[PDB]
Amino acid sequence: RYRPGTVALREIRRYQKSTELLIRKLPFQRLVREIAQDFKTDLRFQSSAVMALQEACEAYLVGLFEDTNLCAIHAKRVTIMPKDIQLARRIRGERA
Amino acid sequence: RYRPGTVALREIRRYQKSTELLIRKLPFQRLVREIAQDFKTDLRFQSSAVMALQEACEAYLVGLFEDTNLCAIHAKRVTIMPKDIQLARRIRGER
Amino acid sequence: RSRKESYSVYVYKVLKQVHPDTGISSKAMGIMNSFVNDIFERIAGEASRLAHYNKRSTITSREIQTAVRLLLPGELAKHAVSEGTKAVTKYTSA
Amino acid sequence: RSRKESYSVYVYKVLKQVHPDTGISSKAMGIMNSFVNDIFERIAGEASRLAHYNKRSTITSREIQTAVRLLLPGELAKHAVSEGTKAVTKYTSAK
Amino acid sequence: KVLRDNIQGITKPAIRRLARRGGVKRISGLIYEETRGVLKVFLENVIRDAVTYTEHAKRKTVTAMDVVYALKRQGRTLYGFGG
Amino acid sequence: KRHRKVLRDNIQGITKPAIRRLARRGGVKRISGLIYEETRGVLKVFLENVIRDAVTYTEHAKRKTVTAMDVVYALKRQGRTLYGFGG
Amino acid sequence: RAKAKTRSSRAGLQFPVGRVHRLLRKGNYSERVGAGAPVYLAAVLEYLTAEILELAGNAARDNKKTRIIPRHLQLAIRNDEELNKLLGRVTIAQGGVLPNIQAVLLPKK
Amino acid sequence: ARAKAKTRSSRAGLQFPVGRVHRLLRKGNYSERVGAGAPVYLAAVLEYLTAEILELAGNAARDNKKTRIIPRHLQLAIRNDEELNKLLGRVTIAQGGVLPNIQAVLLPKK
Amino acid sequence: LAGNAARDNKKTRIIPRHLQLAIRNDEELNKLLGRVTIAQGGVLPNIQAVLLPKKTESHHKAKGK
DNA sequence: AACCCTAACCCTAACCCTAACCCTAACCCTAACCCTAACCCTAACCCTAACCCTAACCCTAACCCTAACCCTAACCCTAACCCTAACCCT
DNA sequence: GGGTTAGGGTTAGGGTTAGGGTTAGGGTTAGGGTTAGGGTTAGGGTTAGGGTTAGGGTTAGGGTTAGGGTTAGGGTTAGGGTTAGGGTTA
Repeated sequence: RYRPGTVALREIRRYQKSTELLIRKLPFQRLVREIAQDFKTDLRFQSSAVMALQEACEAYLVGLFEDTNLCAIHAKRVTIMPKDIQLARRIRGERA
Repeated sequence: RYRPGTVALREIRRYQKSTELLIRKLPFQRLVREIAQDFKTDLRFQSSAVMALQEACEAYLVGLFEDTNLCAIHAKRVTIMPKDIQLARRIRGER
Repeated sequence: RSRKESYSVYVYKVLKQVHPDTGISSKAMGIMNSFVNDIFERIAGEASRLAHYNKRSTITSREIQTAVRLLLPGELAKHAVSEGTKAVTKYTSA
Repeated sequence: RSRKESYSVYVYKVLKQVHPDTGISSKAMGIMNSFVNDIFERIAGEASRLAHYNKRSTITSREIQTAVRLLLPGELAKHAVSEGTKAVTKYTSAK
Repeated sequence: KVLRDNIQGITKPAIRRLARRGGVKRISGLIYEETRGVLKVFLENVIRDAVTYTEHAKRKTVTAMDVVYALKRQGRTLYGFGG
Repeated sequence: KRHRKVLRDNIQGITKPAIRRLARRGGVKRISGLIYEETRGVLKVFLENVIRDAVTYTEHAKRKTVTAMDVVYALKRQGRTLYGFGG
Repeated sequence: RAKAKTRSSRAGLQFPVGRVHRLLRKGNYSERVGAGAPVYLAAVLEYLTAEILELAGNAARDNKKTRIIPRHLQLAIRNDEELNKLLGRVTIAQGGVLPNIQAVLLPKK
Repeated sequence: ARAKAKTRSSRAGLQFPVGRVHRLLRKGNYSERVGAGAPVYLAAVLEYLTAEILELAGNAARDNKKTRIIPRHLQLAIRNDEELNKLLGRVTIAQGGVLPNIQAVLLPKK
Repeated sequence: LAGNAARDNKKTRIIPRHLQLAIRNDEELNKLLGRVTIAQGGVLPNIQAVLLPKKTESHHKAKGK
């Protein structure tokens, strides 16, 4: 192998020029079912509901990653740090 | 002379332990009147209205300065930069 | 007039019940008055939408009880729900 | 079978009027249907509060015209206001 | 799938291409846990809101309309599914 | 006649003893070179997209004085409610 | 009970003035609504509906998809400075926003 | 003809009013039909919230040797509780100031 | 670790009080020297909660005498 | 709002440290190329248990009920925290 | 420099009835959710591939912490000489 600088941009453009799902459906459904079981048992789920949940989670993750990258690239660092996510959540007002 | 590092904290504590106004009233009233004149002429202002406007502006400025300082202190810098305000406004979604 | 006033007597009675020899100030009364009217249009406003979403138009005790868990957080929501249930029980008893 | 209200015929007519040989897709119809109902409860919801704040209960043409400048930005607000004024003028001219 | 076997549903190479859509080039190590915890907290909040809504409607099936209404109440007017 | 000071406050007054005093309340210790200039500009929009709402509200009731009852409804639309001076 | 001059076209808008006002009362707002309120309801609200429809097909020309699809609908809003700044509580499903890899994101510049 | 017509404490057991809540909720264009035992729940919730807020304000004011609740004490008590901070997070109380919080990096350490 | 605590009290000398305050401050230094008692050191300045029993201080009397 | 006084607090300007910014040194943290070896769902193939309509009758829905009580800042006032002389260490 | 004894000064605290909107049950009776024959939608098993996902190794392979140019941002200045506060009316 060898470190690059062009395959990353190519993959970014390919994934931005396409509108395909990245996360699976059955694991997410099992996860939300386990979460719902913690509050009340005997609960079911549909298809459009879990689809909207996956879409909202994907949008939130994309926004959070974009904010983290924009916060990290402004400190003369091409990579992000685990504290940058908490910083962005504290600025946006998600945890405090 | 005092060594730099104690007068700043003393002034910060003194201004935080007090609830007095810092911005004047007549200049702010003239400013908001000039701003209102740009949309429609023959407009007046009251006292409680400009007081609430000054309070909201002070709260917004305090929050913006606190966010700017919290963004600047996390990059190994004790001072803030003019781009940090735009960064905080872009993160908060003010445009 | 058409009865458009202020919450002062009830606020003072509540303050005297929870803290003797105490009282309210000048701007504190207006702050509490603006705080009461703010949550008054938030809890009652969600009940109308919740009743309209189910093709209904009756806002009873359950419509306000369920709206507590949506606006209030966790421990405060359960405490308010318990207080409301005790109040409706004392009302239905006599 | 109780049918569901949906904006499809008017949307297709508007699309054909602004762009010939065009049409809507599958999810695009539901997206536009959810977009219409979203702004329907936002513009009409502010008019009720604006009428209640002035001790009134009549939502006429001015209550909707003024709500345009509050929700819509600048150029779109003036264009929507002009369109609404021309529509109400054509309505009052002939019934 | 009820223990810790589903909470660790986010891998490491799959989340690399997920952040690449926004504009992230390089991540880190503790991100795989911090993002998982944040996603878990947000999902707990949304699931609690949907449960409260379906309890108001006296229903046991979390539909897409209730999820859309809860997301709009939180501050995210999602389009597409529902009405 | 009329006074020659028809500038009507060209966004001034709030200078060193004001911006520094406002930043000292939050937690700012030192101030760099620029910092200002744009500090008086970020507050211009806060009065441009708020006072216009009060003017538009007063124009609906055929009035001409922006009282304290209308300044709270304009700030509530943005998401910054104030208690006390409003009522 | 005479002629077929429906209230849906009694004003002059593609949205049904007679039916969009049948929903205007379905919101529990104020009571007595003027005659110009339904006309102002189907004129300024149909504008935002029409401005997004005609621009998604234009974004499909760059994607060689011609017809408006859900993916182009989100990009249709961010096509001008009047529609992007208009909507705040609007998030279309798919999307695929403009890859804003400007000259700054490019090597230096 | 009637009898003693005794009551509880006031009319249900709460000090908050009940005849004005039902009036403001019916005339507020919220719903065309309002329940009978519905404003009691909202009245009790508002009374409990006001009691908790006033107790917190009194506890915050008693530390400064002042038995009078001022807006500064209210701002100090609201911005201290975790349950009350998430509810009134977007509320800016006038004449209240902020909280004495200084970063550790700004302090002259080692 | 002792010199930094000595400089806080405006003292450029390492007195036993400074060493006692420095050892009883760090976690690892206290875990390593938990049984060692420094002579002429002293206890770390720390008070204790739950000391006032009246807290609320309600009006047991009346406003009218 | 724009209309003479007030008259003592409030806003520019100067020298000397700390602090911001660039250049190296070298460990140590981070992406893919064809080998890795079971492995992994989702696409197809069924086969499960009370939720949706369903709605004819059944026992509550606030409606106008019109007689009580509450009630609220002024009452003319009093209950806390005052503000200058007096005053705990800096 | 801040807490405190003297002293009023707005500013809190308790009925007093004055009485006028405001909510409350049987005389109704109601049409929607259950509870009711068909018609629906989610959940538990079944099977075989092929594209997706755990793992070393390797690469000398590319971001990254102590010294040390300066230039740039603080505390006093101490008058003083312009503006910001508060009481007057018409």
